[PDB]
Amino acid sequence: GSWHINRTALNCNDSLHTGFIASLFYTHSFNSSGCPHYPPRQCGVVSAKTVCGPVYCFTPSPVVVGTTDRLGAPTYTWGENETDVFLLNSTRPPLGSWFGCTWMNSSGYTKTCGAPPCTYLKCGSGPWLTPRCLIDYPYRLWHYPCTVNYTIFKIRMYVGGVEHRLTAACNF
Amino acid sequence: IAKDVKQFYDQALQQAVVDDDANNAKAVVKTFHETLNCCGSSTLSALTTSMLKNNLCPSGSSIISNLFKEDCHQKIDELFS
Amino acid sequence: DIVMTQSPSSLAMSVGQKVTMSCKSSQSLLNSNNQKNYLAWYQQKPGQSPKLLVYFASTRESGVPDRFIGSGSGTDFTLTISSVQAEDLADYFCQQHYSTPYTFGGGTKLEIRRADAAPTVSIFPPSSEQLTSGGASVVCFLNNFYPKDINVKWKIDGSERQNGVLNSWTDQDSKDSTYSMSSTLTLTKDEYERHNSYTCEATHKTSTSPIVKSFNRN
Amino acid sequence: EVQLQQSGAELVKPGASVKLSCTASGFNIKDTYIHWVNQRPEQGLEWIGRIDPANGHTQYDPKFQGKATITADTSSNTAYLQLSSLTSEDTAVYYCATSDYSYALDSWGQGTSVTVSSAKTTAPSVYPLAPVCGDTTGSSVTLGCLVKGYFPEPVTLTWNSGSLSSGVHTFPAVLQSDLYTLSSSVTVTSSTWPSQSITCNVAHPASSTKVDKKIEPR
Ligand SMILES: *[C@@H]1O[C@H](CO)[C@@H](O[C@@H]2O[C@H](CO)[C@@H](O[C@@H]3O[C@H](CO)[C@@H](O)[C@H](O)[C@@H]3O)[C@H](O)[C@H]2NC(C)=O)[C@H](O)[C@H]1NC(C)=O
Ligand SMILES: *[C@@H]1O[C@H](CO)[C@@H](O)[C@H](O)[C@H]1NC(C)=O
Ligand SMILES: *[C@@H]1O[C@H](CO)[C@@H](O)[C@H](O)[C@H]1NC(C)=O
Repeated sequence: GSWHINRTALNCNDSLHTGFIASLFYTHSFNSSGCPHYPPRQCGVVSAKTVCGPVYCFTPSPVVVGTTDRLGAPTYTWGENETDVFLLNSTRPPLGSWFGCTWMNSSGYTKTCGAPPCTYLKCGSGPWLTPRCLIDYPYRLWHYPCTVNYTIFKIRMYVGGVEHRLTAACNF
Repeated sequence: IAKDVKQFYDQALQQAVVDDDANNAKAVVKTFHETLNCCGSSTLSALTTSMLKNNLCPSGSSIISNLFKEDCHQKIDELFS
Repeated sequence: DIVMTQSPSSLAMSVGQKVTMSCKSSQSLLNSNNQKNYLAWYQQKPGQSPKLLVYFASTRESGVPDRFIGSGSGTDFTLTISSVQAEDLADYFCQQHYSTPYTFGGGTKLEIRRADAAPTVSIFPPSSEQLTSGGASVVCFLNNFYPKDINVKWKIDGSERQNGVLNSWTDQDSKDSTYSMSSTLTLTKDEYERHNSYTCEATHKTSTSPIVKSFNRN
Repeated sequence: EVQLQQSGAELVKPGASVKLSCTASGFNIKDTYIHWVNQRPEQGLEWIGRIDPANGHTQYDPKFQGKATITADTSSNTAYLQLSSLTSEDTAVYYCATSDYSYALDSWGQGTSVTVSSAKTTAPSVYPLAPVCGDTTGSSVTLGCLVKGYFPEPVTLTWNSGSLSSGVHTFPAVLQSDLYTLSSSVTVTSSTWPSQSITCNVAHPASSTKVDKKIEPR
């Protein structure tokens, strides 16, 4: 296995019926609450209890990150309560690990992570290659519902002698 | 007749949703799931978390991979297609 | 299908020269929307997998040295090397990545010109293992010569022998740009010991007199 | 480029089928188009087909429809080319390549040699070749290794477990009566061959043959 997850999500609150559970089996009942984005903040530490769903972080390619110090999930074992978070403390891949992460909190909205601005390796922070394009990942429509009509295509990039293959959606 | 079976499925689901799972009868819901290869419905999708939390929802690979299940109401409607 | 024609087929340039090879497609590969020519060049070194050099007719692939230039447009394209090195010896293909099916070119085999060299000839009698096995193979190696055009003759007791000869040429060397040739004359033990004085003669462009290598029973 | 690993060379009986593999490393095949291209002996590259592993949509060449079948497994990050009812015209090297939106084959594989023949798998015969007795030495000694009578390709020939690299000329195999014959030459200095032993290592994995023959004078 690689870039996969067992169970380090959940922790969602129902709150209002805004369709936040739309992407759980999203074959139907998918839609955007209101579309007519802003730059993200620095990458530090995460809080597990409020985050709902997998947190997708963007190096050259999409990668899932499990809770720091590792978590469990099998049943029938004596113990009490789950509260373990993950880390995203990262600088840009050439000098560090990845650009920035993106997730959806407990009420149904999206929270983005990012790095301080200074071609994509120089000043890029989030999954957004350009304002009109973004890196396609299985839960893109969930974190960015306004980008449903974006057209997808396959590209390739370099980040220090390693070729990364990507699917990207753009406005046209 | 299609809407009659839809209401029947909604009622059987309401029997399944009395709690997180059907208590001591969650295996019945799991039997329905494995027969339909589904896990929950769009109506009560906020409730479709507990079957995964107690592993009642059928998972062929609960060690890794990232995805979503399939709607049971959708599979029921496809059964009459 | 788009019919790609490369010119020329064979090409021999000395080290450091600027070499050009043209590729012409039966259909213009220009897409009027993006104003880009959908043509790629591939380098296949002897006994290796093809490597993408320049795609989109002009866009050079990351990692390829800047001495490779892909120019041209519409229906006519040209791959050029400003200064060819000894390692640029390969077969160069052009492929249209415009419409299905994606057709490749015929191929331009690029040779390298060096100073004319004489073949180093070494004769090898049948091994003892083969002599005990039943056959007898007289081997003749002609190493490090140029050009590739060479002639080999086998002589038994002063009479020419042609049937029963296997030949194998190496591809041009990536270091000294020379050629090598192996000639194996296979016979039976009876006819091998029935005669004496086996000679391997080499006719080449460098020497008007053939280079001979002979051996006798002992 | 990106790492792609193909299956070993396959000998298929005329009329049978064979499934070749192409495993990706370091990335996900869902982000690239996987192309298959065949190259026949002394022939140009010919595009077989392509597949999109994200949706399973395939696209073949009019000449390969019905015989070639491309599939892709995303859980194992692998592509598969199935060839049904092969003939002598299908004997070729099959390469798997990756492409982006431009359909330009940027990264290739090592290639899989598929030989379609009815000849039986035959173990090779490795004979050492030492110079002829009475030969005037001159600080340059040439040794030979003759691997005769085997089928099918390939064979791996090294000198001293590959530690003897320079001065080696390994000649390509030639087909006789459904049996391959190969020769190799190693030209060192006449001062180190009798002192330091030189051995010819031949590997034929089709018949699980591993022969290490030490050259000896006389
Ligand atoms: C999950 O996401 C939702 C929506 O993104 C969060 O709701 C919003 O939370 C912020 C907290 O900074 C609220 O801003 C606050 O506004 C008041 C009034 O202007 C101000 O006095 C505070 O200092 C703060 O800036 C924002 O109003 C609120 N949106 C609403 C209520 O519609 C939520 O907090 C996130 N976390 C959860 C649910 O745990
Ligand atoms: C990384 O973690 C340290 C705590 O050891 C914290 O002070 C720092 O702010 C973190 N990095 C960033 C970019 O916030
Ligand atoms: C795409 O760009 C056009 C620019 O004219 C804009 O009007 C449109 O809203 C954009 N669509 C999306 C989904 O961003």
